[PDB]
Amino acid sequence: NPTVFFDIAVDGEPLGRVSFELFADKVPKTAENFRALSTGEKGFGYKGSCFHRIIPGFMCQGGDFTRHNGTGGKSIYGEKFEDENFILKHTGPGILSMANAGPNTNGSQFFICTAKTEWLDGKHVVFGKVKEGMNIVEAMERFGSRNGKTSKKITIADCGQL
Amino acid sequence: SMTEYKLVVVGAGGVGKSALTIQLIQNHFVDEYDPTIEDSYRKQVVIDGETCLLDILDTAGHEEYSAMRDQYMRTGEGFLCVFAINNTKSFEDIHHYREQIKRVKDSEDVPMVLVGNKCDLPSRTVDTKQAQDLARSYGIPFIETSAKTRQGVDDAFYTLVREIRKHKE
Ligand SMILES: CCn1c(-c2cc(N3CCN(C)CC3)cnc2[C@H](C)OC)c2c3cc(ccc31)-c1csc(n1)C[C@H](NC(=O)[C@H]1C[C@@H]1C)C(=O)N1CCC[C@H](N1)C(=O)OCC(C)(C)C2
Ligand SMILES: Nc1nc2c(ncn2[C@@H]2O[C@H](COP(=O)(O)OP(=O)(O)NP(=O)(O)O)[C@@H](O)[C@H]2O)c(=O)[nH]1
Ligand SMILES: [Mg+2]
Repeated sequence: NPTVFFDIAVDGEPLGRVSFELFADKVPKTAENFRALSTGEKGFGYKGSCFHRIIPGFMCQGGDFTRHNGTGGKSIYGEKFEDENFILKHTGPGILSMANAGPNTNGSQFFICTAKTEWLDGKHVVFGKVKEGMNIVEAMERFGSRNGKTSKKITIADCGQL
Repeated sequence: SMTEYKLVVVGAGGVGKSALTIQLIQNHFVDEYDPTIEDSYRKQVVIDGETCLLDILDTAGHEEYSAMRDQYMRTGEGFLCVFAINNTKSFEDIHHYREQIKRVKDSEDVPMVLVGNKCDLPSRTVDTKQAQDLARSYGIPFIETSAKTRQGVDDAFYTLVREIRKHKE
């Protein structure tokens, strides 16, 4: 299982580094998408993109690096790819899971849970977990709101594989 | 002072609730899929020669959260019930949205307008007369709209204001 990192910034000021284990043993295709988008090695990826939806009590969502508004993103396999499996569950804070527009519409958008979100089980593919820096993700909730609109610009200033 | 009207837009996912609302508020058409959590907007308009303030709640059509509509159905004064004319399922969902609004309001008499959206598209599956008949049996107006071309957008929201006004008085 590979490890990737995000260096998070708030209006351009560093907030700190979050690292993720990617569950390549259970969801190899989904993990490889996120790994490659974190390094940028396909010529595009997460670096510079923002967390566009943060809802305190539930999750931080980001990964739209093509439109930067919550409607875009693409995978390394194409704009969309299929749900690989739903083996893993949204068991608590720190779960890393794919956002989607319904069945088999995974792209690059993802979310990090800040609570157990059991009703998402079987509908979003869980593929990783925060390894270090969960308190940084908790700190990103300070800039969210009830409908997810953020009060400051929360960006991935740098990202890569460890 | 200016009268404020609390409008709520409801309907199945992807029928165009936000596209209609953003056409009214911002006069442009969102081509992208941006599924709503919950959004609120303000706009002043002149209707029948008087200025009033529209407070518009754009709601989620996401089918997973159907048990969390009660709070906004309690506070809303009138309801834009939207289906898409190329989606028969969204038309069938209308009855369920209306019943839910009546149940939360505990009233069979709630200001409402039935809205058949996406009338710019050729792939029509819901017949105009079928929606006209359904609206007639509800006792509410029916308007065909397109958020893409702006057809009927002003008329739908203005007609709901007129309905709410008749209910307040
Ligand atoms: C009723 C109000 N509401 C609520 C909600 C639910 C509760 N509960 C309390 C009791 N418990 C037991 C059940 C839930 C409480 N409070 C609220 C909110 C704060 O009240 C305003 C949610 C929600 C989600 C959508 C629409 C309305 C919604 C929605 C609309 S599109 C969607 N989800 C899925 C979303 N697709 C996308 O972005 C697509 C565009 C990209 C490609 C997506 O992949 N992800 C990732 C997973 C999380 C999801 N986003 C999201 O943001 O979830 C928000 C959350 C708050 C977690 C759930
Ligand atoms: N051709 C056409 N497309 C439309 C029209 N209204 C909306 N759409 C398109 O249909 C899709 C869904 O629109 P949207 O307004 O987001 O629907 P919604 O009812 O708000 N969805 P949700 O309940 O998830 O928030 C988008 O691709 C949008 O551009 C219309 O009148 N004509
Ligand atoms: Mg919407």
